Amino acid sequence: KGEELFTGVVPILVELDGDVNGHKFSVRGEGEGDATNGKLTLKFICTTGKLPVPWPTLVTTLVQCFSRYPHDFFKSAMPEGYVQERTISFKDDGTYKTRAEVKFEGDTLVNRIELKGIDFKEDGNILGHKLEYNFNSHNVYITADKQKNGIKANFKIRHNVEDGSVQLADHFQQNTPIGDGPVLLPDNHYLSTQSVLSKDPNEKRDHMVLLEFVTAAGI
Ligand SMILES: [Cl-]
Ligand SMILES: [Cl-]
Ligand SMILES: [Cl-]
Ligand code: NA
Repeated sequence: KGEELFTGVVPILVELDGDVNGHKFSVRGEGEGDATNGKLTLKFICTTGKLPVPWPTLVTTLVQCFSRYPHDFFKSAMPEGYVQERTISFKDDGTYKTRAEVKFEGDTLVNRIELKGIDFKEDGNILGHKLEYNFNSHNVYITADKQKNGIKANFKIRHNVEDGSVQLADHFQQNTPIGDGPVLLPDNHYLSTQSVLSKDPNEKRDHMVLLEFVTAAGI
């Protein structure tokens, strides 16, 4: 039933409230997703001024229901949706804790996020804005989390640093349905995401334009 909500192009709205080392900020994003081709197109702005962290560190936080149709937990949870929570551990640096609700509100798929970052170095790669404006593709293994009627995933993200090094970000993820309704649990499978970051030449606010392709593969 939920998968039928994704037969065409679906409008997306994203809202994030963040606090990293006491630096508070908010983000709004808008665009669309197409599960037929696994394509996401979104623009995000910081609505509070300068973004105090690099845009690439927010990519994974800022809708896996759009993975290209190859049983899908993320789609079957809709329209009631799912909670997505992560801890992201930046090597030699701080950690993010995120909680989000992803659900339909009318025709729009809405991702509403709270993010708290702690224990960051003010001069490190994150708060010091030392990361390149790109995002390395990753193949993520999605597994059933039977004890919570949802899924889990653990994976590394490597952010390119402006000195040629990499900043590792260990991701720990758990998703659980919001509704009491039935949901499909997937076979363990991989999602390949490949991302292109760009700028809107007419946007004066701190912002990110994002194009992503998400494809699924079995075992
Ligand atoms: Cl604004
Ligand atoms: Cl800043
Ligand atoms: Cl950035
Ligand atoms: Na700032």
